[PDB]
Amino acid sequence: QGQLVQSGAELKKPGASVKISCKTSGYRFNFYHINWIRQTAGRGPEWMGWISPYSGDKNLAPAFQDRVIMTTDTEVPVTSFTSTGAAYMEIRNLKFDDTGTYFCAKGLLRDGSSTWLPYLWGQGTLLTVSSASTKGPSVFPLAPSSKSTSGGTAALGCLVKDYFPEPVTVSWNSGALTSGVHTFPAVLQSSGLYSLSSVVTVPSSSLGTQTYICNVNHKPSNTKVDKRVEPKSCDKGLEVLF
Amino acid sequence: SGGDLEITTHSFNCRGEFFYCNTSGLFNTSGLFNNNSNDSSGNITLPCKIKQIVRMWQRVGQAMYAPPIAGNITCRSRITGLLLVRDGCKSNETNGTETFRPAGGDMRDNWRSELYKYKVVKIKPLGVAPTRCRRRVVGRRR
Amino acid sequence: QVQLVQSGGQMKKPGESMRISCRASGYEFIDCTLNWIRLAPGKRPEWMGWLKPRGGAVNYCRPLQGRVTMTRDVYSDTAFLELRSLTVDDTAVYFCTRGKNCDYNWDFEHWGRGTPVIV
Amino acid sequence: SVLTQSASVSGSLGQSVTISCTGPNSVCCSHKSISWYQWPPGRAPTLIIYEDNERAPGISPRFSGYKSYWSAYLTISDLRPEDETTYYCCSYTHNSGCVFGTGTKVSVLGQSKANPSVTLFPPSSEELQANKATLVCLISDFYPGAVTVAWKADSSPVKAGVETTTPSKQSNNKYAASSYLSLTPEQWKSHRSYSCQVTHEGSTVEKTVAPTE
Amino acid sequence: CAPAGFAILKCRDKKFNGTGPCKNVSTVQCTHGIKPVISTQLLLNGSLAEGDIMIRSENITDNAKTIIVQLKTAVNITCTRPSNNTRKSIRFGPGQA
Amino acid sequence: AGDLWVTVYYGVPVWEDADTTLFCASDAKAYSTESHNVWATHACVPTDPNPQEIPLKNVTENFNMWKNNMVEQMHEDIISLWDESLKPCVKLTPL
Amino acid sequence: AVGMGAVLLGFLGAAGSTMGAASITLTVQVRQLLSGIVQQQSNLLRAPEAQQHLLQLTVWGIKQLQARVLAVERYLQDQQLLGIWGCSGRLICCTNVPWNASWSNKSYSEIWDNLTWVEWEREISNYTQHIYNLLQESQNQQEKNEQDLLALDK
Amino acid sequence: AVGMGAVLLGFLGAAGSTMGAASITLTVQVRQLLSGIVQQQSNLLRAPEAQQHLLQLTVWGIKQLQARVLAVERYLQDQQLLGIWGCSGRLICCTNVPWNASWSNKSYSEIWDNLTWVEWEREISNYTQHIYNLLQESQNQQEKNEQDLLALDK
Amino acid sequence: VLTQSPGTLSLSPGETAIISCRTSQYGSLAWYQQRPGQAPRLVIYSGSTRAAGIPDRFSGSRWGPDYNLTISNLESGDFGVYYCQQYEFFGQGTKVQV
Ligand SMILES: *[C@@H]1O[C@H](CO)[C@@H](O[C@@H]2O[C@H](CO)[C@@H](O[C@@H]3O[C@H](CO[C@H]4O[C@H](CO[C@H]5O[C@H](CO)[C@@H](O)[C@H](O)[C@@H]5O[C@H]5O[C@H](CO)[C@@H](O)[C@H](O)[C@@H]5O)[C@@H](O)[C@H](O[C@H]5O[C@H](CO)[C@@H](O)[C@H](O)[C@@H]5O[C@H]5O[C@H](CO)[C@@H](O)[C@H](O)[C@@H]5O)[C@@H]4O)[C@@H](O)[C@H](O[C@H]4O[C@H](CO)[C@@H](O)[C@H](O)[C@@H]4O[C@H]4O[C@H](CO)[C@@H](O)[C@H](O)[C@@H]4O[C@H]4O[C@H](CO)[C@@H](O)[C@H](O)[C@@H]4O)[C@@H]3O)[C@H](O)[C@H]2NC(C)=O)[C@H](O)[C@H]1NC(C)=O
Ligand SMILES: *[C@@H]1O[C@H](CO)[C@@H](O[C@@H]2O[C@H](CO)[C@@H](O[C@@H]3O[C@H](CO[C@H]4O[C@H](CO[C@H]5O[C@H](CO)[C@@H](O)[C@H](O)[C@@H]5O[C@H]5O[C@H](CO)[C@@H](O)[C@H](O)[C@@H]5O)[C@@H](O)[C@H](O[C@H]5O[C@H](CO)[C@@H](O)[C@H](O)[C@@H]5O[C@H]5O[C@H](CO)[C@@H](O)[C@H](O)[C@@H]5O)[C@@H]4O)[C@@H](O)[C@H](O[C@H]4O[C@H](CO)[C@@H](O)[C@H](O)[C@@H]4O[C@H]4O[C@H](CO)[C@@H](O)[C@H](O)[C@@H]4O)[C@@H]3O)[C@H](O)[C@H]2NC(C)=O)[C@H](O)[C@H]1NC(C)=O
Ligand SMILES: *[C@@H]1O[C@H](CO)[C@@H](O[C@@H]2O[C@H](CO)[C@@H](O[C@@H]3O[C@H](CO[C@H]4O[C@H](CO)[C@@H](O)[C@H](O[C@H]5O[C@H](CO)[C@@H](O)[C@H](O)[C@@H]5O[C@H]5O[C@H](CO)[C@@H](O)[C@H](O)[C@@H]5O)[C@@H]4O)[C@@H](O)[C@H](O[C@H]4O[C@H](CO)[C@@H](O)[C@H](O)[C@@H]4O[C@H]4O[C@H](CO)[C@@H](O)[C@H](O)[C@@H]4O[C@H]4O[C@H](CO)[C@@H](O)[C@H](O)[C@@H]4O)[C@@H]3O)[C@H](O)[C@H]2NC(C)=O)[C@H](O)[C@H]1NC(C)=O
Ligand SMILES: *[C@@H]1O[C@H](CO)[C@@H](O[C@@H]2O[C@H](CO)[C@@H](O[C@@H]3O[C@H](CO[C@H]4O[C@H](CO[C@H]5O[C@H](CO)[C@@H](O)[C@H](O)[C@@H]5O[C@H]5O[C@H](CO)[C@@H](O)[C@H](O)[C@@H]5O)[C@@H](O)[C@H](O[C@H]5O[C@H](CO)[C@@H](O)[C@H](O)[C@@H]5O)[C@@H]4O)[C@@H](O)[C@H](O[C@H]4O[C@H](CO)[C@@H](O)[C@H](O)[C@@H]4O[C@H]4O[C@H](CO)[C@@H](O)[C@H](O)[C@@H]4O)[C@@H]3O)[C@H](O)[C@H]2NC(C)=O)[C@H](O)[C@H]1NC(C)=O
Ligand SMILES: *[C@@H]1O[C@H](CO)[C@@H](O[C@@H]2O[C@H](CO)[C@@H](O[C@@H]3O[C@H](CO[C@H]4O[C@H](CO[C@H]5O[C@H](CO)[C@@H](O)[C@H](O)[C@@H]5O)[C@@H](O)[C@H](O[C@H]5O[C@H](CO)[C@@H](O)[C@H](O)[C@@H]5O)[C@@H]4O)[C@@H](O)[C@H](O[C@H]4O[C@H](CO)[C@@H](O)[C@H](O)[C@@H]4O[C@H]4O[C@H](CO)[C@@H](O)[C@H](O)[C@@H]4O)[C@@H]3O)[C@H](O)[C@H]2NC(C)=O)[C@H](O)[C@H]1NC(C)=O
Ligand SMILES: *[C@@H]1O[C@H](CO)[C@@H](O[C@@H]2O[C@H](CO)[C@@H](O[C@@H]3O[C@H](CO)[C@@H](O)[C@H](O)[C@@H]3O)[C@H](O)[C@H]2NC(C)=O)[C@H](O)[C@H]1NC(C)=O
Ligand SMILES: *[C@@H]1O[C@H](CO)[C@@H](O[C@@H]2O[C@H](CO)[C@@H](O)[C@H](O)[C@H]2NC(C)=O)[C@H](O)[C@H]1NC(C)=O
Ligand SMILES: *[C@@H]1O[C@H](CO)[C@@H](O)[C@H](O)[C@H]1NC(C)=O
Repeated sequence: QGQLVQSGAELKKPGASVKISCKTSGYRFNFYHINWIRQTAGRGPEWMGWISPYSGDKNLAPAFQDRVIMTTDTEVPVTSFTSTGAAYMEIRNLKFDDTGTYFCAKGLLRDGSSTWLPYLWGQGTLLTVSSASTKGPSVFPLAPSSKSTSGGTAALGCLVKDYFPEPVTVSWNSGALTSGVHTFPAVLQSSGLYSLSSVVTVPSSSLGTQTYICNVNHKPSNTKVDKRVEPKSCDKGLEVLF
Repeated sequence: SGGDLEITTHSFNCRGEFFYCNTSGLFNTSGLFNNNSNDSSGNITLPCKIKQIVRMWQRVGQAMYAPPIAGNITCRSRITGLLLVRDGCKSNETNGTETFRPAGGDMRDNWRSELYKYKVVKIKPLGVAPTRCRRRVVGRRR
Repeated sequence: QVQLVQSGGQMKKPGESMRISCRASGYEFIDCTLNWIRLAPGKRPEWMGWLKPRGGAVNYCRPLQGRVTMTRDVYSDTAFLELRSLTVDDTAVYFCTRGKNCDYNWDFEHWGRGTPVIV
Repeated sequence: SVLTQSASVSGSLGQSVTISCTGPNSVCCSHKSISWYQWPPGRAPTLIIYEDNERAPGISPRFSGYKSYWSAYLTISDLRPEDETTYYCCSYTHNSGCVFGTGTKVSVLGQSKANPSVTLFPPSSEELQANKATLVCLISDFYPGAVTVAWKADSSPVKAGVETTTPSKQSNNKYAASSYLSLTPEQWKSHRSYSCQVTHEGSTVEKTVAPTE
Repeated sequence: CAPAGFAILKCRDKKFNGTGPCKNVSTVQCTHGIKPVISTQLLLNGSLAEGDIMIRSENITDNAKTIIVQLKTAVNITCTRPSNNTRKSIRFGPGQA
Repeated sequence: AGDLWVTVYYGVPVWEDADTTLFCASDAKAYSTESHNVWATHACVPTDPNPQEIPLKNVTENFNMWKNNMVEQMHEDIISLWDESLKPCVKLTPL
Repeated sequence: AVGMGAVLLGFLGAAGSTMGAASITLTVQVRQLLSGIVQQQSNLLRAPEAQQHLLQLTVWGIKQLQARVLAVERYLQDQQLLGIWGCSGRLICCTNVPWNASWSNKSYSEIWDNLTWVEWEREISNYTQHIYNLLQESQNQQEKNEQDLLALDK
Repeated sequence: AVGMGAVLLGFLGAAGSTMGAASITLTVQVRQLLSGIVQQQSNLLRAPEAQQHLLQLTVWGIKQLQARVLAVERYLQDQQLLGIWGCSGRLICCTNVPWNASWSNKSYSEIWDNLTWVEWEREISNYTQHIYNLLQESQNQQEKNEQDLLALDK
Repeated sequence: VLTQSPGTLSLSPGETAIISCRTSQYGSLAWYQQRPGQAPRLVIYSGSTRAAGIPDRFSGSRWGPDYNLTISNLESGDFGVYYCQQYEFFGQGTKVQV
């Protein structure tokens, strides 16, 4: 039932400060430690610290003891055994190689040799410390394409191009359609920009009737895009059924 | 807006005599604060009516006659709260407003006013839970 | 079951007054709150004010503030309402109404039989 | 990490496979408690084991643990398609942060095969209105993920402007990738046949789309 | 006071609403000293609010339910019957007066 | 031939909401026995000089002042004490 | 974690604490069942004969008696129960009844190091009286076995 | 012969049954001593505070209190007795007191496989309180022997 | 405060009728039918809760600002004008007739 939700992505100048959030829900906040772990560029995982919402007792790894600042809010009781809460982490003087996925994680037990142990991890919060500016997603629509035309199936989607930094969160039909959706990854080009593609596999029958719209967003560059996918294809690949 | 005297007035007793003070003065309004160079501000006196034959709790309980205390009397209480009730109907949406009036019908609100921070529970001392302890000649190998 | 028997509907003229009673039974007259909801041609059922028969505590609807006067004889268990400065528009059938329970006034399961006043 | 676990281990579906964890007397092992996480890259990890012997809630008895005086271990049996992720160990005490292992990626041998479902798209009018037109090809639902790319405009090996992505695992337990081709609408009109061909265990399927052929 | 095996729970939240969770609770066997004051409109000689003045109601929207205000700082009210009224005993037997 | 068994604990720290009879305890500072009080009667047990209030650490408890038998208890006590107090007193019906 | 002398004063003091930690405070909850919450700084004279008039029939008089008798009324039920489970005079009593995963499938630490009693009793809320019935059914199947033994035993 | 769950419901169910068979039903008779006969299909809320008026001084009000207190009054006597026999918390308690043929000279089976308890208690009707006195006299001669032992034991 | 949609709508005994009601602020929403000569009888009060003697035909539903009222198997004894109540605020009203 428990649930830890972290803040959105941020792009920071090297040498700058930043504060990451972690809003908890579904369980008693002060009953469990909140940890902080990051996935470094070439150093894999990396536990940074933990903190008690109850006692305020901290434990920071020697590496960050004078770099990051663990803090917490007071719990708001929801039920007899559930409460909302918020936890933070301010890693100042951001050096490079700090770019990675930052995690908060609640403890395991309440009494024992493994109380603080990271059990319920959050979403992650991708940090990108860099000089490079921010750039939005140039959203275009992808025309219909029948893969297995003998049966009649097909696929449509949206192409995200020329943007930085990651990530991009795509959705279909105002955040309702889930069946057949598939968001591919992306690569660092020569320039430095990123670019993904999101496909929702649906046939060429319900083209002129049902609506399909890609709901693309980019928190670092702060953009929210809605695009109508055109039901048309002047090519010999799909034009067989009609 | 109406009711028994005790409800349309401020009621209480000092040294035993039961009072019914006109709270009209306390509710004229005077909401906009200018202070008027700190003038026109001393006491605010309410006319009080006094009665001896008195019946509380309505029907339950008999009527009581309060014998007079000889000589003049005066008591000081501290006002620690109020009991209000809102006039409610459709009115001017913008920029209209709601008006409030005093109520004293049910004494239970006096009791709720003090007890709000309390609740009573029953303790349930019996408890049952799994354990690697069996009975008779065993408590896990010994 | 409870029931609220009512008065006969009198015939009146504008610029006058009216008084219509309502006797209750089957429940402790004091413990529960009674309302007065009249119904005119075509308009939404108009609530005029509730009456708590403990100490005659009342709460009148804004347009009726001045004309309406809800009282009660706690001894004869009768609910009274006076309405002065009459109009042909305030003409309606009148219904004394108490809720489902004493914990909530607004679920009017119990209505009295309509009293028809003519102006 | 200082606490070194194995690089990569191979297991056979249905049977078991072990992962070791070891370091100096400090990071391991006596007077040090050991935990284990499956950490699917790109997703939040999952605690499998915490007190070496002990398993997290809802965890299968498949996963079992053992710590000797010098090494920690992790048996995982009745192998499944979902166990092809990378796992981590950690050494900790009752009052001290985790010292994560170096990581161990796991391969589940003797599983079925799937063919890359290609879906090539043309550059939309919006792209052609820039003017900057790029081709969009995407393979999916294939394993093993060890695949390679070979674009062909008029049956020629293309160099500049061709960017490919590393194959990622899916909710279908299979691997998937994607590759693009950035050019201009002037080049797009036209250079014979723009083909998108990709290989996997010999099977090199092709799904082509061109403006003339 | 509650019987044995029972207990009263006291909400120590300084900005309590009346309903719902209490973060700061304490068990007691007996309620603190409560004077039974019978008054109307004005609540006399009672307990003030710790945080700030408080409004409480089962639901404010239901106009038929009393608003209960709790001041933070008390307001002295001094009432009086100023006349020197002499009293007489009037007997009617046997010694009933 | 098992692993886990039912084990019984007495003195377990659990409670449930409950309605019960509540008795009264008075501060006992009323020296004058002659001038006795209608509410703080002789039946009120003497107060504790030290009121022990135990902080329930880690406890969140739900309240609802609007459904609390204490006030109905308190209310019916009040009107019963008032009635009992004039029960012995003289009737004034000849007036 | 507090001292042995404080444990005595801390009624319901391990209420929000973990189930394993609550065991030091079993006696203090028990003592309350009859005597209410303990008094420290002051310990007045609680002897008999404090009703010197007809005050035993008044509001408080009756109320007190009701509260006094109810208090023991309830105490005995809890005892009699423990008794017919064969756990008389035990604050922690092992039984013959095996635990059922359907009741709960949490490990030791998943309970004792993770739950509060009221929290756990709420989980076992449904299966409780049925257990109470097994506890008692066990005790009987024991008493049966004893008479069985007394028969073969000449 | 019925099931373990029925045994719980069958108060005085082995009344006409043989003495040996009655032992499975000892707990169910005990539970009745305070709570009366058990209820199965329905189990209502038996909590406190059901007297909302001056009804505690009425016919039934007084009667109930009398019945409530008498019920525990008696329960304790039976317990205190078992206690000073050294049989506290035992539904079947062995003693040091040897049986007397004058009391009864029936074999095991002549009793346990042939008599009902009320039948047998009627035979032992005369010699009962005297036994109750030996049971208690034994317990004392035990306590004496312990103090004896504490003296030699330094 | 209460926009009782629709305006007015009468139909046959066979077709199942549906009446909705918009909401400004939270509050218990009830309904009443004004039959010939009779008083507005309570039919559905909390939302999904039926009154004394109300058959399964009547059924209330929906979450959020809107709230519905549904009855099948209509009769001449089910004629009259309905109303939508919230606190002291009523709705316009909708009717089924000949
Ligand atoms: C809220 O709250 C508030 C507060 O809390 C409140 O208020 C309050 O109230 C209360 C009550 O009411 C009060 O108290 C009261 O008071 C009163 C007065 O005082 C004063 O005086 C006294 C004396 O007396 C005398 O005088 C007077 C005048 O002055 C008069 O009035 C009277 O009556 C008397 O007379 C007498 O004498 C004369 C001569 O002179 C003759 O002529 C005649 O005949 C007679 O004989 C005195 O004593 C006092 O003193 C006090 O004070 C001072 C200061 O000021 C001090 O120096 C002193 O010492 C004293 O003090 C003490 O205490 C305190 C505490 O309290 C402390 O603090 C100190 O330190 C000390 O210790 C003055 O000066 C009086 O009177 C009263 O008494 C009464 O009551 C009580 C109860 O309450 C009791 O206890 C007593 O015993 C008495 O009793 C009586 O009465 C009652 C009724 O009232 C009854 O029931 C009884 O039984 C008896 O009876 C008898 O007698 C009567 C007469 O008295 C008659 O009528 C009958 O019939 C019989 O015979 C009290 O104390 C207060 O004050 C107040 N406060 C304020 C601030 O205000 C309120 O209420 C509330 N509210 C609500 C709503 O709740
Ligand atoms: C809105 O409504 C409000 C409520 O409705 C209104 O509130 C009212 O406001 C009034 C003022 O505005 C208040 O009036 C004040 O009263 C006090 C009362 O003190 C006297 O009584 C005490 C006990 O009663 C005795 O006296 C009375 C009267 O004589 C007798 O009837 C009694 O029987 C009893 O008799 C005994 O004493 C006499 C001798 O006095 C003997 O002969 C008898 O045998 C008895 O033994 C009493 O203790 C006082 O005695 C002290 O003062 C005497 C002088 O007055 C002195 O001789 C004594 O020795 C004694 O002093 C010593 O003892 C005290 C003990 O505490 C020591 O503190 C002190 O230091 C000495 O050691 C007194 O007899 C009255 O004192 C007040 O007077 C002050 O305020 C006025 C305001 O106008 C000033 O002008 C005065 O100067 C005075 O200021 C004093 O304090 C200054 C320092 O701050 C100091 O510098 C001054 O020199 C001076 O000492 C008030 O008059 C009223 O109480 C109040 N009511 C309520 C319910 O709140 C409000 O007004 C209204 N407003 C509006 C705008 O509408
Ligand atoms: C006495 O007086 C009191 C008042 O003093 C009365 O109290 C209230 O009574 C009402 C009932 O009478 C109680 O019930 C609430 O009903 C709400 C109605 O919601 C409907 O209408 C809204 C209109 O906006 C609509 O959004 C809802 O549907 C949405 O969700 C579904 C599922 O996702 C989706 O299918 C819909 O299309 C809607 O979602 C779309 O639209 C949204 C528009 O904002 C978008 O945000 C969304 O992304 C999507 O595009 C629904 O149809 C209901 O909303 C209330 O839920 C509250 O409270 C619950 C507890 O009661 C709690 O469990 C919920 O999570 C929610 O809490 C939200 O707010 C708090 C504020 O801090 C957050 O912490 C929560 O996490 C949550 O916010 C998050 O989630 C939101 C939705 O995802 C999101 O917008 C937001 O940004 C956060 O991310 C209730 O169920 C009500 O609880 C009572 N109290 C109060 C305070 O209102 C009382 O009745 C009266 N007594 C009597 C007898 O009458
Ligand atoms: C409703 O109406 C009511 C009636 O009108 C009204 O009641 C009255 O309210 C006032 C408050 O406004 C009551 O209190 C008065 O307050 C004055 C100010 O108090 C300040 O001083 C206190 C004492 O300071 C000691 O320590 C200092 C340290 O250096 C010394 O400098 C002082 O000299 C003093 O010395 C101490 O040590 C000496 C050693 O040698 C020793 O002799 C001496 O006696 C004393 O012990 C402070 O404690 C106080 O500060 C506290 O609070 C603040 C925060 O608020 C903290 O920061 C502090 O740390 C501290 O905790 C104040 O600064 C007092 O001057 C006034 O004096 C009366 O009482 C003293 C004894 O305390 C008497 O000696 C003196 O004679 C005064 O008369 C009293 O006695 C007579 C005779 O019995 C009696 O008739 C008279 O009525 C009065 O009781 C007094 O304390 C006042 O008492 C109330 N009166 C009544 C009748 O109730 C009420 O407010 C109204 N309410 C509303 C809402 O409207
Ligand atoms: C209400 O709810 C809350 C929240 O659920 C409950 O609080 C929970 O309480 C439990 C039990 O008390 C805690 O578990 C314990 O966690 C500690 C963690 O250690 C921290 O504190 C160390 C010092 O602790 C003392 O000081 C603090 C104040 O700071 C006091 O509050 C304590 O009570 C103690 O007096 C500290 O040394 C550690 O810091 C390390 O790092 C820093 C930074 O570098 C350095 O400064 C330090 O020097 C140190 O290096 C750390 O911050 C554990 O120590 C406990 O483990 C012992 O006990 C276990 C069994 O309970 C056992 O499994 C362990 O192995 C260990 O065993 C002990 O005994 C062994 C016997 O052989 C010894 O060999 C062994 O060395 C050890 O001495 C325990 O796990 C929860 O953390 C806590 N929850 C939260 C969120 O904080 C509360 O109980 C509830 N109830 C009430 C009534 O409040
Ligand atoms: C400490 O105790 C809490 C209970 O108060 C444990 O939380 C519970 O954990 C289970 C999973 O372990 C949650 O879901 C379960 O899911 C299965 C199906 O997957 C279902 O069959 C179960 O009935 C149960 O729903 C459960 O919701 C959750 N309870 C709460 C209130 O969050 C917690 O895991 C314990 N801590 C440890 C370390 O074990
Ligand atoms: C108690 O049993 C429930 C099932 O009755 C456990 O639920 C587990 O849920 C996960 C969900 O991914 C499954 O993978 C497991 O197979 C389930 N376990 C079992 C035994 O069925 C639950 O985790 C168990 N523990 C607790 C604390 O509830
Ligand atoms: C309020 O009423 C009081 C009555 O005492 C009066 O003195 C005051 O002037 C009034 N103020 C207003 C604004 O009516």
